[PDB]
Amino acid sequence: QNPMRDLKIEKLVLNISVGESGDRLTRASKVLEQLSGQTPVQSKARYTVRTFGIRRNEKIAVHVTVRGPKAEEILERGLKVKEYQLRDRNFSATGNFGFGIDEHIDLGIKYDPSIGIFGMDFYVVMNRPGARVTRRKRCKGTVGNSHKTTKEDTVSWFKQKYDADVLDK
Amino acid sequence: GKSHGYRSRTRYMFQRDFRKHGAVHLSTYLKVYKVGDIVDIKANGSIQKGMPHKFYQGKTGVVYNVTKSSVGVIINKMVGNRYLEKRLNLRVEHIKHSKCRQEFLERVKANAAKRAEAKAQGVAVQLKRQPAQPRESRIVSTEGNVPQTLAPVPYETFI
Amino acid sequence: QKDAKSSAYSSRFQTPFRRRREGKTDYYQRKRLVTQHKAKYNTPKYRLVVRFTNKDIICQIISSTITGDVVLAAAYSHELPRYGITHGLTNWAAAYATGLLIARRTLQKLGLDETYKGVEEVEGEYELTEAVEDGPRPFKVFLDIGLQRTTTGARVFGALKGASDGGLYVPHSENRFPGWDFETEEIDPELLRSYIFGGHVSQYMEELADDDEERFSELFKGYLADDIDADSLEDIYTSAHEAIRADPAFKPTEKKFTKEQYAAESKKYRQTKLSKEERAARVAAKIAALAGQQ
Amino acid sequence: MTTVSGRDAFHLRVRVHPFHVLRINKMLLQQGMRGAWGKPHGLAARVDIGQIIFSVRTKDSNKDVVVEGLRRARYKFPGQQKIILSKKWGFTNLDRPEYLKKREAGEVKDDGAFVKFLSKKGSLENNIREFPEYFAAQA
Amino acid sequence: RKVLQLLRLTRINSGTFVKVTKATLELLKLIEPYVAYGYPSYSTIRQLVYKRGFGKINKQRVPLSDNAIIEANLGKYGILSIDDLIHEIITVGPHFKQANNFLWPFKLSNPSGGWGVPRKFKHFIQGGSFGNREEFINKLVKSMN
RNA sequence: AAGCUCGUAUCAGUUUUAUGAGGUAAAGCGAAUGAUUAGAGGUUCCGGGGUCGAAAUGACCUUGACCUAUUCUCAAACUUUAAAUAUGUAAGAAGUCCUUGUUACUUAAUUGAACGUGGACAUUUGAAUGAAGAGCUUUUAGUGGGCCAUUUUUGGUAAGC
RNA sequence: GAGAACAGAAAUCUCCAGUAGAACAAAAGGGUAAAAGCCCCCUUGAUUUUGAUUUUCAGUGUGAAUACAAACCAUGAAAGU
RNA sequence: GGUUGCGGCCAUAUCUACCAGAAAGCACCGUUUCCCGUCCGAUCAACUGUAGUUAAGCUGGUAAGAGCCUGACCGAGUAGUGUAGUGGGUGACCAUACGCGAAACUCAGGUGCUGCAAUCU
Ligand SMILES: [Mg+2]
Ligand SMILES: [Mg+2]
Ligand SMILES: [Mg+2]
Ligand SMILES: [Mg+2]
Ligand SMILES: [Mg+2]
Ligand SMILES: [Mg+2]
Ligand SMILES: [Mg+2]
Ligand SMILES: [Mg+2]
Ligand SMILES: [Mg+2]
Ligand SMILES: [Mg+2]
Ligand SMILES: [Mg+2]
Ligand SMILES: [Mg+2]
Ligand SMILES: [Mg+2]
Ligand SMILES: [Mg+2]
Ligand SMILES: [Mg+2]
Ligand SMILES: [Mg+2]
Ligand SMILES: [Mg+2]
Ligand SMILES: [Mg+2]
Ligand SMILES: [Mg+2]
Ligand SMILES: [Mg+2]
Ligand SMILES: [Mg+2]
Ligand SMILES: [Mg+2]
Ligand SMILES: [Mg+2]
Ligand SMILES: [Mg+2]
Ligand SMILES: [Mg+2]
Ligand SMILES: [Mg+2]
Ligand SMILES: [Mg+2]
Ligand SMILES: [Mg+2]
Repeated sequence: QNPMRDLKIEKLVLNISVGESGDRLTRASKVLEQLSGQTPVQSKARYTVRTFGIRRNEKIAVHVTVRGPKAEEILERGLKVKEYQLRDRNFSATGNFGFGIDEHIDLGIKYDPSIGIFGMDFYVVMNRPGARVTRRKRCKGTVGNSHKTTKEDTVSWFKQKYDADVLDK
Repeated sequence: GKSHGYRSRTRYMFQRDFRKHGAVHLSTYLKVYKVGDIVDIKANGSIQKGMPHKFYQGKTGVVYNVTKSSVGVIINKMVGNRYLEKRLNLRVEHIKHSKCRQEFLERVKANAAKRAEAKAQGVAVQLKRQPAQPRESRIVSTEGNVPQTLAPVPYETFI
Repeated sequence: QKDAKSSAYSSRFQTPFRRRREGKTDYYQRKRLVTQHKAKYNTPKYRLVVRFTNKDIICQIISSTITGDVVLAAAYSHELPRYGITHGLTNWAAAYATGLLIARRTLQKLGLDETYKGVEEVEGEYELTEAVEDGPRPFKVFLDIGLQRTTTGARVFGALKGASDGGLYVPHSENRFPGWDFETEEIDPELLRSYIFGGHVSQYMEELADDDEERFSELFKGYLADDIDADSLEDIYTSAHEAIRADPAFKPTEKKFTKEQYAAESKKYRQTKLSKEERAARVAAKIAALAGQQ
Repeated sequence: MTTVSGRDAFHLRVRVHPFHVLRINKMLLQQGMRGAWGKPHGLAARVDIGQIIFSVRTKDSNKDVVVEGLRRARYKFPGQQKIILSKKWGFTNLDRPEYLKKREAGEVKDDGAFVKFLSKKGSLENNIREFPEYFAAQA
Repeated sequence: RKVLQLLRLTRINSGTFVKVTKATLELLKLIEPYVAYGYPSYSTIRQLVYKRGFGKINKQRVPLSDNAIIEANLGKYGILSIDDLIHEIITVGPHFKQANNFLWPFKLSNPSGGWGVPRKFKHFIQGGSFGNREEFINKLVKSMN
């Protein structure tokens, strides 16, 4: 029925798709460091694309992954910025959901003009207890059909705490 | 020009069996081989080392040597008007006990035994195989089996 | 999920070996532990299988046969109450004890137990059990870690240490025992001994005791109940070795009910399936149900 | 076919596809029989004995008109081709008695020009949705 | 060609006895276009052996003109008359190998009265000569003997 | 051509029995790859052109693309299946069984592995058929343009090519 | 496939399906999924001696390759390789 | 009979959906002093067996279920093929004689078996 299997954040992934290498990317990364309190990880370009100005294996973007109580606090901050309203897109078929903010100063965070202003993606993935089953080395398995996150279930979860609005369809 | 590399012509020969690609099961590594054993050679193309050249695919010889990872095999190959004696160093993945030497040994035992019970009864034996013999008279009955008579059938198109 | 598998996909699909499907056996490793030199004929390669469940430590000396693997002897941390240990039954110290027990146990049954003492001393210094002269070579065994990660300080090498100190020849190296310094490229045997007797659990018990009566009380509910004070962990383990060396022989559980009695209940909670005729009836019924549009 | 009986009174099907490529060597002094492998010249269908070339479906009314299409058609092909009329309902299969027993039973569902046959094999559920007519009170 | 020789048939119209079993039946199949064969009667065997029986004795081909000759080579298996020989042939039986081999290949003439067909090299079933003509071998051999 | 060593033997352009190897013929294509005719249904909530309030970030369109279940037809360099003919090995005295000797190899281990002593078992001693004797050595001639027929088969329209 | 500010067909981030439809210098064929592919850690077995063996064969050479013996090393907890 | 560890064969074992599971086991599951590894104690390491739960895993049942397996005078003695003729036919090709013999099709049945060691109302 419902005892164990509650439903929760697996992780929060803050992503700043910077777009270039050098000072600006090192500057953005500092935003994620000074926010996640972790040290962030940098992504390289999969391939060259002239009209975006990036070369393959050039570091274009930074992200950082957060878990447990701290990720839940940063999530809240974001929601605040969008005045507790997301859209019925936003939520994946497989139970996760996300949103983005422009200017990160909109959630705590002073200004330090040597840092500047960055917008950012927010992706939060939902699971239940027992995900370990699909993540562990020995006897890796798949989570049962009942169990396992869905757009319906997690939209309703999210409305129900957060006291929030989904929107549109 | 023409082309005769070592694995020339081997596309279907060294291929793995349908839905049987991948790791080779441990039985293969647990067989024991002795000098004088009779093995059948058959390449496993997933193991490129210790591999029989394709002339020896499907051929059976005698073990003449045993090594960390291979047996040496003696094959008699015909070149010209004469067999030459050939020795091969095959890894074990490519070799398999000859099953007919097994029936044979089994029968040699069976034979010794048949001989024993015969002597310890003091009777004649008869130990060698006869081939399939003609067939002795029978009486077939007709009780429930009155012969059904058939005739040839007219041509007809089914298209 | 509309990710449906075409009947062609399934039809050409080749399944992994069973134990591969079920995530238990690494076959690349198994080939290399098991396979014997061809000119050592039927000399068994023997593995020291060590596994951990969430509550038990399994220790098995196993060998191979086309018709299946064959165990020479086995020992389980669950046995350890017999010899004085009643808690931390999956901790490093128990891993060590279990490796000791299996060692003394098999080479008891091998005759080899008096010749090849082991260490008896124990300061956890790096040493293999080396062969007598003009006598039997020691009984040799190769660690099978299964799917466990080789981390420097892993429980699994505790079982290796107990079994090596037990008098088995189990080839190994220091660099995964706790106490190995990667900068130093040395092994501080002080640290390793500490683990053998549970030092890391013991020091924690004290720190927690002094810094959190409450959490100390849950994590060590047991020790509290048994009046086991912390700085007597070493005795427990030290005295446990004594016991184990004193008497490694296997005594099997005392066994209420017989294999038969077990059978007649124990999965006559087993669903029994239908005969091709009952199935037909179900078929014919289902239609009469379903027939008529909507 | 079309003028005698109408743009619509039949369905004609060319049952043979010209997959085989013919070559011409092709001589342009002259080179020789040196290197004579040809270039592609044309396509052909490799046809067998008793292998069908054309098929036509019409109404029984139109038999004679139809045969004359296929009789007029022979004069365009090398070889001996026979005009056989078939026991078989149109292009399906099943001799008309066995096709009819079926259609008067609900076992036949009209697909795109051709047709779908009720099986006793899949899931009970969706064979019931596929062939409602087959299991229904109905007349 | 090999089979013809292993059955001792290396000359036209020469003939021998074969014991039928599977290992010999597949020989007769391989050879069928080149031979005519069947089931000989006692009569036919009696007369083949009386008229054209010769034995093999240090290679040499020797006419069976006294029972002493048969006993001297076949005595060791029972078989000490020409009728002992015929009997081991017609009943097959235990020394058939050795008895039959002692008999040289029979050298028949062309059939007196002819082959009775316009063409020998088709099967008996197809209008004649070659293959197993069964009982009708007696009539053919009698005219050849 | 010269012989030599032996003498019923192990032989064999053959069968049988047993046990292997093979991917051609055929077959297949609502089975993988590749090709190919036709509709049918459903998708696009993420390619597009309209008409409906220019309206459209909204409907019903026909048109692609794609998906599902069907449909007609194919492969020397495609295939799950898979012949016939051809093809490897075996059918014992250099064998079998019992006892227990040697070693520096090998094993936890006189444990294995090899090679042996001593003891036992010869009527069919281990299918068939044949054997015009089997085995062996030296030396040397000519030849080293080939062509034809059935069948398989490649190039070529074809050819007494 | 379903999801996430600027973000677009195409940037980065989740999740699901996924028998290999990928990758493995190169032609093609074979082979491979806790790998033979991808990321990382340690390395010089691409070394020393000289024999046997398989293909091509005259059973010469050459190229290539296989399994041992005797050294000296690498790696790994180890069996091993 | 259940369950676990190590297996043999490697779908009758896989796939999809829905049920059901006593006891023990197994699991999920609590913790972060310690050895150890992460962007992230998620994985990997360690610690308790203590606070909890059969939800999942796992085991078994259901299904005119997809697949896989097996059988059959199901198709078919068909296709193809070894051998034969101074057989037919202008030819393409075909028939007969002595043999060998498929695949698809159809229908029926089936959906892991098992070795070692331990443990269990
Ligand atoms: Mg499979
Ligand atoms: Mg404890
Ligand atoms: Mg560790
Ligand atoms: Mg018990
Ligand atoms: Mg002729
Ligand atoms: Mg005949
Ligand atoms: Mg099959
Ligand atoms: Mg049991
Ligand atoms: Mg078995
Ligand atoms: Mg910690
Ligand atoms: Mg951590
Ligand atoms: Mg955890
Ligand atoms: Mg762990
Ligand atoms: Mg589980
Ligand atoms: Mg499990
Ligand atoms: Mg289940
Ligand atoms: Mg089914
Ligand atoms: Mg023919
Ligand atoms: Mg012919
Ligand atoms: Mg005529
Ligand atoms: Mg002809
Ligand atoms: Mg024919
Ligand atoms: Mg025909
Ligand atoms: Mg016959
Ligand atoms: Mg078959
Ligand atoms: Mg069955
Ligand atoms: Mg076993
Ligand atoms: Mg056990």
